[PDB]
Formats: sequence, C-alpha cells, structure tokens
Amino acid sequence: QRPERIKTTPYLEGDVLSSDSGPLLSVFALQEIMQKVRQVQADYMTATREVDFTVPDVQQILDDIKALAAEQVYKIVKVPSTSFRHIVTQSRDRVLRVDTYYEEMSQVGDVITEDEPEKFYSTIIKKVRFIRGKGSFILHDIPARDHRGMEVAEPEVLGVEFKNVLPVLTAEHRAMIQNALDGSIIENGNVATRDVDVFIGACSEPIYRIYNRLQGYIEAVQLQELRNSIGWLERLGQRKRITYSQEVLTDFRRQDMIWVLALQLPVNPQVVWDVPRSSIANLIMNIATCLPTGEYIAPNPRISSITLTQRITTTGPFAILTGSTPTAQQLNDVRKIYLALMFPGQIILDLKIDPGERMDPAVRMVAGVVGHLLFTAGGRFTNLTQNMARQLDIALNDYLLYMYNTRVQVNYGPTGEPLDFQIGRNQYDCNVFRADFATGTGYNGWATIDVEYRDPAPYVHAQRYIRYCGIDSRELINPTTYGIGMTYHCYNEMLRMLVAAGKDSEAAYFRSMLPFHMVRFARINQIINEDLHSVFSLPDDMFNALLPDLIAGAHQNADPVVLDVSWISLWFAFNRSFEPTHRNEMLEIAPLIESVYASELSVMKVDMRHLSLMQRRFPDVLIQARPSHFWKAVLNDSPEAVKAVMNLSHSHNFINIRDMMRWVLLPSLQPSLKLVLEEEAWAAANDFEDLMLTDQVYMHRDMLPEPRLDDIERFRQEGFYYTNMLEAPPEIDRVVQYTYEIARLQANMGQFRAALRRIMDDDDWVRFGGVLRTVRVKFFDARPPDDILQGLPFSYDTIKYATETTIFYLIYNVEFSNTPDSLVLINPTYTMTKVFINKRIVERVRVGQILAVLNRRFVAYKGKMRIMDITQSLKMGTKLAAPTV
Amino acid sequence: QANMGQFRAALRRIMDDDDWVRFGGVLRTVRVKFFDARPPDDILQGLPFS
Amino acid sequence: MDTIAARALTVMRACATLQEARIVLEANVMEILGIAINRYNGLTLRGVTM
Amino acid sequence: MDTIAARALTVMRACATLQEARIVLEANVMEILGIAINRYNGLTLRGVTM
Amino acid sequence: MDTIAARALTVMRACATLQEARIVLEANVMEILGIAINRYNGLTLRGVTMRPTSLAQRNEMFFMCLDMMLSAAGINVGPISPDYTQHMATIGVLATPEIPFTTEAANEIARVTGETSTWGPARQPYGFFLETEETFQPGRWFMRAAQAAT
Amino acid sequence: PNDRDSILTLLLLSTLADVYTVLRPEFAMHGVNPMPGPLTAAIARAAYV
Amino acid sequence: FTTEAANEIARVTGETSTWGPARQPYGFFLETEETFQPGRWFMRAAQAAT
Amino acid sequence: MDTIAARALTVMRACATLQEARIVLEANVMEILGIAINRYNGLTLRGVTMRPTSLAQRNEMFFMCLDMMLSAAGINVGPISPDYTQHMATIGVLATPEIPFTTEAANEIARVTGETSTWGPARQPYGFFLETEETFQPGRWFMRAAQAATAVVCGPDMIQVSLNAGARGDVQQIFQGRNDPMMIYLVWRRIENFAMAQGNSQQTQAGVTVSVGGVDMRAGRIIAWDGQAALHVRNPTQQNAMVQIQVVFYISMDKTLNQYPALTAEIFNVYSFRDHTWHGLRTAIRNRTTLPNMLPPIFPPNDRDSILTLLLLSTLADVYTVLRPEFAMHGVNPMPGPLTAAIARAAYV
Amino acid sequence: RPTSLAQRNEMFFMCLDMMLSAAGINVGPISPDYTQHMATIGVLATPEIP
Repeated sequence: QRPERIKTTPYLEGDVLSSDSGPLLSVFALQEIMQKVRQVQADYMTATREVDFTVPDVQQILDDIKALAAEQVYKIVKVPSTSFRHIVTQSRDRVLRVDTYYEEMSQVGDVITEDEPEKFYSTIIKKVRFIRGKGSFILHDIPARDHRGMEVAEPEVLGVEFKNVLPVLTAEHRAMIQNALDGSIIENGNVATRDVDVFIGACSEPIYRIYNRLQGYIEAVQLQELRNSIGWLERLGQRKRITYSQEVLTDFRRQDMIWVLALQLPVNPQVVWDVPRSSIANLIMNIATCLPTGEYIAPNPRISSITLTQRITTTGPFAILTGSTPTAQQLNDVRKIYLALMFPGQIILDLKIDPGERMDPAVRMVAGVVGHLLFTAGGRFTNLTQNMARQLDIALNDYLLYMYNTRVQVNYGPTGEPLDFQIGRNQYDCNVFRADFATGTGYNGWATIDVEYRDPAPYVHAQRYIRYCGIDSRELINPTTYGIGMTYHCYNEMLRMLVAAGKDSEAAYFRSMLPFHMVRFARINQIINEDLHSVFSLPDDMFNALLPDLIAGAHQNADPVVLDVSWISLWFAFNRSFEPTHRNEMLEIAPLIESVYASELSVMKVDMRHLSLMQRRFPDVLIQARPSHFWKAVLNDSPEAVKAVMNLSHSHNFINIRDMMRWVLLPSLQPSLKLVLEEEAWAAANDFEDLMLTDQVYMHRDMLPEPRLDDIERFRQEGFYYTNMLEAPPEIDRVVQYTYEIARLQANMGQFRAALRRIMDDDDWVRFGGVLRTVRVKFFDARPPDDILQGLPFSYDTIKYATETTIFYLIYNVEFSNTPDSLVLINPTYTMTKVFINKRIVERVRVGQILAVLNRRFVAYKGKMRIMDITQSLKMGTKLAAPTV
Repeated sequence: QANMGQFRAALRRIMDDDDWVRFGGVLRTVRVKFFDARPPDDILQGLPFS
Repeated sequence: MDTIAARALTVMRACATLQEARIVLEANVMEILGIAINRYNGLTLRGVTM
Repeated sequence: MDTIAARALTVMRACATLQEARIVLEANVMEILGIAINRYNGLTLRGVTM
Repeated sequence: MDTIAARALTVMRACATLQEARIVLEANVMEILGIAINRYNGLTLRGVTMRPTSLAQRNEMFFMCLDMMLSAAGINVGPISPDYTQHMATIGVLATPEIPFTTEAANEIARVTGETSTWGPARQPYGFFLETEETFQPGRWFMRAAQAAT
Repeated sequence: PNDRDSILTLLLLSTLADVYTVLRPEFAMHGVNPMPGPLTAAIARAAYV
Repeated sequence: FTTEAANEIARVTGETSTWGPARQPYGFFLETEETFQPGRWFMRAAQAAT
Repeated sequence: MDTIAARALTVMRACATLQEARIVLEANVMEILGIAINRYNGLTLRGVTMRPTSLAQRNEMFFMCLDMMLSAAGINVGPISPDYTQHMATIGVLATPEIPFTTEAANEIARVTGETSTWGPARQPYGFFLETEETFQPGRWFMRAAQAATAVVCGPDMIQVSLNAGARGDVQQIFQGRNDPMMIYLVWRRIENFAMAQGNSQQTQAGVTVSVGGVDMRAGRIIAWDGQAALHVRNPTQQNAMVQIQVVFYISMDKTLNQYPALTAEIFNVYSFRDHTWHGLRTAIRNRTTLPNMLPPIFPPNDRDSILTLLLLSTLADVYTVLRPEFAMHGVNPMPGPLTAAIARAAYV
Repeated sequence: RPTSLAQRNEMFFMCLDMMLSAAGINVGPISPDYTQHMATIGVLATPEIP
C-alpha cells in the first residue's frame, strides 16, 4: 500500500506543516510570475503594448482538452449527399446536369479582395475544412431492395436528383433509366454474413477522395496500432511505478466491432517543444499534470532538545527556530524554493527585499549555511542566480567571521573577495566555499554526480535522471551504506569548516539533521525523474544548455524563471521535507491529453504552412500580406483549449513574425486521424478551381445568340442555353494579358477604358491574371440583368480589380406563337465577361445518359455492425495479455 | 491462452488427458473438513482459479 | 492499361514491406494497402489482412 | 544548382503521372503541380492546367 | 535482421534529401527521420539536428549514418579517427520496431536477401576456355598420333 | 561476390557515399593526410597505393 | 522535389566531380597499327625473346 | 553486440538452472528469465513458460535458447526441422537494453572479444621441425661435401650437427625460414657415441662449445634463444664430434587452445554425441560455420565468431542436457536402444 | 553509469588503484594522467564492501 512510505523509525515521523498538489502549484507558479511583471512595469517607467497578465484556470483548460478526445471527425450516414442534380430545359430529349459540389463550394467563404488578406486566408481554410467535412462518410446500413434474385441499392443511396426529369420522359427513356436503377446491384448480394455492401452510386470527385482516404485509415489502423500505443503506456507505467489492475487487454475483436482509433500514443516530443515561447506554459503543464499531492513534514523535536530530567533539557543553538511562518507572504515563498529545485535549472532563485520588515541579522548566517547545503550551484545545472549566490557567500563569510565565543586564527587572503581567509587552528580554506558555477565548489554536489544518464527513457526528450547529492531513491527502499554515515561531500566539508572556525554546537545540529536532509532529497529525486517526467518535462539539450548559456547570457529560448525568495524561508525550507501522498488524478490520462495537444498543434502548422506559400503562389492577390495574418486566421478556426495552453505564458503578444515563420517551417509533426484527413482534403484543395476561384477571366464583346425559329418542335435541341463559361480558352496569341499593376496604371491615368474598348473593337481577348475572384453560377429563364450580361470584372468609382464574377447559363424558351425572325433585333445585345474552369460543372446531357454519373465505387458497413472509436481507452493503468515488444 | 480464447480449451484437453495441472507456486492456506455424505459442489468441483 | 499495371505493381511492391509481424509501416504503405485490400476483399470475397 | 535540376526533374516525373483522364492524382503530386503551374503561369502568363 | 538494414538504409537516403529542404514533400520520410533521430540521439546522447547547417552538425549526422551503416553491415571498424567513435548501441536503435522503412528500402533488401540466398541461370562474363594452360594456332592443322579426328 | 553481407555492404557504402557527398563532412582520420589543392586525376591516381 | 530526384542528382554530381577505377570497354591493344599472324613464329633480329 | 551474446548466454545458463522441479528459483534468476521470456513471447508469439514441465513446454524453452544462441552467433540454419522454425527477430529481443546479463556472462564474453581481437605469446603445440620433408638417422654422421660443420634434422624437435676436428661454424639458418617464432628454448647435448659413415662407433670429446650471440652456453641447460642471435658451434677437439640441439618448445603469436580458459573441454562438449537429435542438430549448425561439422578442428580457431559460436553451442548443449527436449530433424533417425559407444562411433560419418 | 571517456578512464583508474593495492604494488610515476592513491587499500579493507 505504502511502498517506500514505510516509516521504520520515529526519526522520520514528524509533524505536518502544509500540503500542495499539481493544480495548486501550477496556478501559484503563474500567479507569482504575473505579479512579478506588474509590480515592475507598474512600478517603473514602462513603455510597451498593454497586456493583461491574467492567471487562467488550469483545471478547466485541462478538462476541456480531455473533452476533445470525444469529438470525432467521421460522420456516419445511411445515404451519401446528392452530388448531382438535373435542371430541365424546354427540350424533352436533353437536360443539363450540375455537380452540386461546385455550387456549394461557390458560396463557402467571403468574396475575395486584394484589400483584406486576412479575409482571404480564412476564406480558404473554411473552404478546405468544408471539403474535409463533406468527405468524412461511413455509410452504415443502406436501403437494400430485393429484385429478381438480386439485392440492389435504392435510388436514394445513389448520387442523383432525377425525379425532375421523369415526367418528361419518353416511354423508351423511362425504361432505360429504370434498368440502370435496378441495374446497380449490391455486388456480393446473395451471401449473408457479408459485413459490407458494395454498390455503384455517383459522387463528386474531391469528396470521393476524402471518403476513400478515410475508409483506408479505418481498415489499416487496427489492433496492432492500438497494441503498440498501449504497450508504450504499459512501459511508462513501470517507469512511474504504477499500481496495476488485475485485468488484461484481450485483443479479441468482436465481429460487430470495427474500431476507430484517432491518435497514436508514442507522442513526438518535438511538436510540443517546437511551439515558440512555450517553455513556461510547458513547464506549468508538467506541474499541473504530473506533480503529485503531498505534505511537508517537520523533523523530530527530539533531534534538537532532549530531556534528561524534568529540570534538565538540551537547547538547540537555534532557538530562533520557533518562528511561526512569516505568513503565506513567505510560506508561499518556501513553496517557491521547493518547486524551484524540483525543476532543475528551469526555475532560478533570487533574494527579494522589502525594505520594511526588520529581521535579526542572524537569519542571514543560518541562511548562508543552509543555502550552501540545500541548493545546487553545481557545475552540472544550477539552482540560483549569480548574484543570489554571492549574497549567500557574503552571508556565510560575514558569519564564519562572527565569533560569539573565543576567536580563532583567521588568516586572510590577498583578495578582498569574501571567503579568502583560513579560519581554524588547522587553517582550512574557506575559499573552497566560494562560488564557481563551472565547478559548484561551494554549494551542493560539488564533488558529486547529479545528472545520471542511464537506461533508455520512456519519454526520449529527457533520458537524464537527477540524483541530488548522489542519493538514488533506492537507498530508501533498501539502504546503501548504514545510517551513521550518509554524508555527501559538501555537507561534510561544511561541518569541518563550522568546527574549525566558529563552533561545534551548531555543527552538531547539522550533523544530526543530515539524514532528514538527505531523505527529503531522495524523495525529491524520486518525484523528479520518476513521478513527473512528461512531454513537458524538457529535453536534455536545453537542460545542459542552461548553465553555460546563463553564464554567457546567451538568449536561451527557455529563459529560466527567476523567483524571488526571503532570507527566512531558507530556514523553513530546510526544516520541512515534503513527503508525497497521492499521485494527481491527471497522471493516468496525461499521455492522452498530450497526444491531443500535439496532434491538434501540428494540424495548425500544416494549414499555416500552405498558407504562407499562398503569397508566392499569387503575389498580386495579397500584396499587403504578413504571416501573422494567416497564422491568426488559422488560430481562429482551431480549438480554444489548445490555444490557451499556448497562451498560458501570454506568448501570443510577443511571438514575432520571424518566430512564427520558423515554427511553420519546422518539420516535426504528430499524426492523427484529423491530420491525415486535413492534409488529404488540403491536397485536393491545391487545384483552386476545386475551390471555385480562377485566374481565367476574360472579356470579349459578344452577341446574344438570337436564332431563327423555323421548326419550334426542333427546339427540343439543347434549349439553346448560352453561358459565359468557355468550352475552352481562346488561342493564347489572340489574348492581351493584363496585370494588376498594368491595369492600375492605365486606369489612374484614365486610359484604361479607351485601351479596353480598342481591344474589344478589334475582336480581341483580354485576360485579367494575377487575381483570383470568387466565382458564382446562376441560371436564367430569360434576359438577365444588364449588370450581369454587361457586367465587368472590376469597379470604376482608381481601378479596383477582382470582384465576383458570375457565370450564368441562359436558357432559351419559346412558344408556338413565335415567328422565325421574331427573335431578331435591329441591334445586337452584348456580353463581355467570360470565364474558364476546365471542370465539368454544368454539362449538356442526353437523357438516357443521365444515369451515367454512377461510376464511383462505394463500400458500406452492413447494418449488423457497430462502429466504435477506441480512442479514449488510452489510460495508463491498462495492461495487455499479449506483452508486445 | 485466454488472449487467444484458448484458455478453457487448453485446460479441458489437459484434464481429458488425465494429466494434472498446478497453478502458481504460492503457499495457500489449508482447510480441513469432514463429511458424512456427498459434500457441496463448492468443495468437489471448486476450481483453484477464477 | 498502363495504369492497371502501375497499380498492380505498386500494391505488390508495398506487400513486399511486410517482413515482420509487429513492425510499423510507412503511412504511404498503409494508405495503399488499406484502400486496395478493402476493394479487393470487397469484390474478391477472400480474407486478406494488412 | 543540384536542387534546381532535381526540381525540374520532379516536375516532369510528376507530369508523367497523367495517363488516364479521370484518375485521382497522387496527393503528393498535386502539391507539386499546384505550386509549379501557379509560379510558372505567373511568369509565363500562359494557362497550364493540372 | 534485414529489417534493420532497410531502416538504416532508409535513414541515409533520407539524410541525402537535406541539400536544402525548406518544407519536405515526402511526409513519409519525415515521420521516420524524426523518429529515428530521436531514438538515436536518446541512446547516443549526441545532438543530431533535423536541419544541419554548421558543419559540426553535418558531421554529427554523417557519423550517425556511418554508425547505422556499420551496425547494419555488422562491422566494427575500431579506432580509425580521433573525431569519430563508433557506438555499438546503434544496433539497439535499429532493432526497434518503432522505426519504419520505405517501400524502396524494403524491396531493395528483399532483392538482395532473395537472390543472394538462392541460385539462378546467368550469362557468364568470360570465354569458356579461359582457364586453359595450352592453346594452338588457329587454322593450323594438327592430328594427334593414332587419331582420325583431333 | 555471392554472399548477402558482401552485396549489402556495398549498397550501404554506395549510399553512405552519396550521403558523404551531399553533407560535405570534414574530419580527421588516422593515417590520412589531406591535400586541399582543387584535386586532379593525377592526385587521385596516387591515392590508390 | 522528391527524394528520388534528390538522390538521382546527388549521384550524378557525386561521381561526375571525381574519378574512379572501372573495367574498360575494349581490348587493350585496340589502338594498334600493326598485327602479326597468331601462332606464327617471329624473331626480331638480335633477340632471343620477341 | 557483445552485449547481445552476453544476454543470450545468461538466458541459456539460467535455463540450465531449471533442473527437475523440487527447485526454489534463485530470486535473481526469476527476474531475468521473466523479462526475457516475456519479451521473447512478445516477439515469438510462442508460449514459453518460466517453469516448464510437460515436454512441449520444455521444447518451447529450448527452442527459445536455440533461437537466441543462433542469433547471437549470427547463424541462419534454415529449414532443418518440421518441429522447429527459426525466428530472425530473436536478434531484436537481444538488442533491447531491457534484458540484463550476469557478471559471469559479461566477463566470459569480454575475455573472448578481448583476446580474439589482438595477439599474444603462446607455447606452441607441436615440435619445431614438424613440417619438414626430409629427416636423417639420429646419431649417424653426415657431412655435406665441402663443409666443416653440417647441421641437419633428425626428428620433429631434433637437429644434430656434424663437426670435423678443429671445425666451427654458425647454425641458426637451419631454424630460420618457418615464419615467426618469438623465442625458441634450446638444450644441446654431446652425442658421446655416434655412428660413422661406415658404421663404426665414434666418441665426441669433452671440449666442444656452443655459443649464442657470442656468449658460451652449457650443455643440458635451457636457453632463451631469440632466433636471430648467432648460434655458433666450435670443435677445438682433435676428433670428430656430433652434438644434438633440441627445441624443447617455442612461443609464437599463433592462437593455441589456451587462448580462452579450458576451451578444450568446451569443444569436447560441443563435439560430444549425446544422442542423434543433438548430434544432427550440432552438425547442421556448424555447417553454416567455418568449423568442422563433427570432428575437432586440427588448428585452434582465431576469430571472435568461431570461439564465440563454440561457447554458445557448448552451453546450449548443457541446456539440451537439462531440458531433455524431444523433436525431429530432416535426415535424422533416432535409434531408441539404450545407446552404446558403438552406436555413437557409427554416427560420425 | 559512464558515457564520456574521462568517466571511463576514471573508473579504469579505480580498478587499477585497487588491482595494485590488492597485489601490494606501488608502480610509482608511470603516467602524467594517472596517480595511484594509497588510500585505495583503506577502501578495500572496509567490511561493508562485498
């Protein structure tokens, strides 16, 4: 029940002081850092954009992320979206099909303008997103009808709207189509068992693409993937010494259940640490997730004073140690200390001075010593600030030199620098307890190894595992070398000095305290490299970089947080030990949360990536650009929780254009179902015509086709539709190419019209390249609005490019009262704008040809089966019966 | 074995083979009872596992 | 027809990636065999496993 | 300079993928042709399609 | 075992794609490269960068490929440089099923192990009577004693 | 050669060779003395014992 | 650009920029002006080995 | 790489501990096997017990050791049995740092790799002049035409010089030629009674001296001869003389059977018969190696792989002994009879 | 847990120190890098060491 918590002797059983937890400290941390800044900026002359350093709710943000595992991308339907529609002309032999997709796509984002680039970006995203959504199909349970020994699909599961047409059909055409309908069968049909139904139904290409990629995933990603990921946790379980269940995972898959895993477990360390200015946020996350709950223990009162007689008792040299904790004002100030060493060189310590509260200078002595044997300024990593250390050496020095008893021989050194002397009747340098950061000669692990790389780590950012004073937690489980001598070098030398110089009376206190001290440290180690190494842990790279970079004052992206303490607190921190109680509940689900974060993260990166290229793809569309724009629009359409994790440190108001560019260009990604879909849908997006915005926009003075009506019944022709959408572009040599700039200039000079007119008169063409334009498709029964026929691809109020560009389809309808020439006018009606897409949006069809659309594959899970997403079953305490590698 | 839905099957075959099986290697407390007639199925067919 | 051959080729080439049982495959492979095996097992009615 | 050649190469090898009419382009390919044609047509002013 | 080779191979061919990457195209590769480099850097304790630029970084990455290449070949070169040292641990990095390999690498190996393990008919390179000690003048008659056909 | 290890080794080296090319590694090697002058067929001929 | 294209160029640039040993194409004494009948005795004046 | 072998060794040595149930496992052992067996089963998908008993349970465990042993040796035996199949993946289990190994195994390997990778001085096995085509009768006079002193071979480690009265000369050249001896240990004696060209007895008078590198050396004493120094023999006596110089033994940097502690016994153990199953197995395994499939190599191997393979096979032999596995092999036909030296003899080709 | 080299040497030096103290040897100044600590004997005399 209590593995190492087993208290053998009363010596460890002290009183209870306070207690902390993950969510407790995580908040406190932020708070302290935020006060820091206000208190300085608000205090001194400050000049910068205003930021509201708020301490957000860590729990609720976390809980919101855990809520994401639920949100599924795939959507289960029983019938596919329409895809195709038929619009009837006066004709009875011909109709026109429309690819619904294109219409919907037509009206997705806002109109495109060279003015708002941000508008543009989101407009694209929305469009891409649209595709991805329109593609996440499943097709469970289909309307299988029986017909002549075969099971066929009901016209509802196909991809067409033809009901409109039916009434105008020739007995012949009707029949043909009927056969086509009961034509598409369920392939396997007569088999029972089955599991899946295969039919033929029609579908818009881009959408199909997604459906397929998805379908593949769900069939590729099964047991094994799941198996691995769980095994990973199963492995991390051992590193964190998890209490295990009596259950096991049978890789038994029911014939009903098709699994849908959305996130794999071994998470890519980098995606988390790639996020610019993450350091703080990450750290806090590390706390809030992995930092367990525990209580601070006091030593035994018997360690100092002991009763010999009702009248005779010993007195500890530090009677001052009866001071009741300097409010939370300083109690919290102790929490800083603990938390600081619990996070290697990630958090540094510094003095802090309220010119008020008058303390007895003795506090400095004690703290001078204490600081030296409880903080690690070891040349491996360091806990304290450069000046912080000096003050402790001066505290030490000042006090080695304060002799309340008979004075000893102090043989000073040539340097005025503190600790040059050699107090002791046997000399002994005090120069040793100086303060070299590259050596760590004064404070902790001065002659010790505290960074022990060893064993392959379940995480991989950090393979290191910290040994404060070279005490492995194991020494608790089973001792290493007696109880008499536990002494590590420094604490030992400290004693020797205290003796030689001042006095034993105090050195005795520390002598007896020693075990309590090391125990506290052993536990600390355990907690660090065992209980809390998560993704947010921090790579050894940056760790090792900290110390030297601190000395040179580089620009460590992971600038350590400098916390300010209180002289008093050291005493208090020294006399409290912290003993963990329960591991925070967040722990067992931690990895999952991590996966969610990381994967959602990468997805954004992907989006942003392609958007940066946009500027280079069509430099004319977005002149006024800036990366912040897209990354802002991306951040916009992505999940709050994630964004908040990034903004814990309030980084968003600091990340410079360059910083973000680097992150986009960084190439570490975390795969997820969402990821692959987004990327795939994203890929199809590269077409642009599939987005409904083209460069192919021309002008060419054209007559409105006024035909001769000699055989009205012969207008069963294609009802003579018109349309400005070009069958194919004009001969490239006959086209005058125009640029944003060219048009702009000519217009500003007031020559644009003239030139344009001339071109029109010469029966030549003119293309307006560079800009995209949203394209819309409208259909008409008769003579549409002039602002449409003679509509132009720009405003004239300076020449404003782009605009909407309407592709119309004018259907000619006529009654028997129409004279052959009745359609002619003394003067022609002109149409200028024309567009080209090389995508069969609206197409003239026969009638019997209507059903040709079918084409597409289609696999639909039989009604019998149950699709379940095994994504939230990634808890840590789950063991499998089939061990895996 | 149970992971392959072979556990029960395996045991059955071993029993059918007259061969003996012995789970664990743990100590287990021993109880001693006397009966005047046909004991409870719990005692007769009580399996040393779950 | 060229396309047909290119596909058949691509598939086989990808099947050649299955040297072991547990090993993780390159996403490309998964995508290929995923779709392939689906439509294959679909019209084939046989039971091929990734 | 190697990069330059490799690019031009990749593009051609990519254009080579266009056999049948209705075939869905390899995801990877479209990312290429998309960028290419956009940039090219940008300089050329011609109208090349994917 | 072959799998190990495929892996190492994949890695190298992949490292040979950073002449200047600027957003790689082959997502496959990246996923693998990242994985590999992390695993490597973890057991190696070295600092291989995804995008080398300095030289020391380039050497580092090279050394890695070298390490893997050697481990894959089952070769222990010993002290051959003051700058490079071979880490045997490298084998333990390629043994991890965590690391994927390209279809290319897979087939490349499959061919090698395939034919290398069996035999097959092949046009030989040199003349049939190449390993002969004695030769005669062409076109010149010669009838060995007692024979009617020589 | 006719054994796996042979063929394989060659392939790995051939590839590692290209990796060497692209990376332009620079380092020492016991018993090797670099001559930085541009390099010619002559200088190379010499290197082959 | 694809890895395929990268390696392709990398190889070209690699080998092209340096030299290496290779089995030459033709017979050694191909660029000879005079040839003597094979198997025919020929001793140049003042020589015991010709 | 050595680590891999150390593991595979530890595992086998551990399995050998599993004698016949009545055992309380050495706590340490349990831990190791468990980790290994676990990982192995996770890659083999086979059902290996930590405490086998049935037979099929035992076979499985043996098979495991086999798979590991082969993988550690880098051997691919191929289709040799219907009951067993080699899983190449066994290497990946052994490469995982998660499996420990004994200090015993670690040193055992370290020694093999250590010595195998370098050279050293070692007392050679046979007589110096063993690889000689010609030999002369011992004690018989023989003077090559025009020579005053004629040294010649009379045995494997024996030479005798024929000196005329008052004659002298260097002899070292008869020794030199045989590639590389580091220090030859000599001892010369006077042939007090030798045969003459005709057959009559002849005496060698006291006074004949032998000096190496100049310094004069006694008869019947061992001499640290560097093989390079001048081996000078003088005959100040007024009669014919004949002295025998004996190469008691010499040292060279060639690998002997003492390169690795009691290697001999191991080899014996490897080549030993046991039964047809073991025999045939061990045979089939070495067929993949440079080692003689069933007869002790004449010349002690000198490469890591060879020595290693032997050790592994030797241990795997003991495993076979404790486990008593029973399975088939292509071409092996088990004779159930009690087994005699006779039946064994016949098995070796 | 060694990794660098100096960490390895450091350990070897320890083994050397002991190896010598055990054999009752004092090799003296034989290296500028290594220095034999006679104190090593005091370590090996510690009953705590197994």
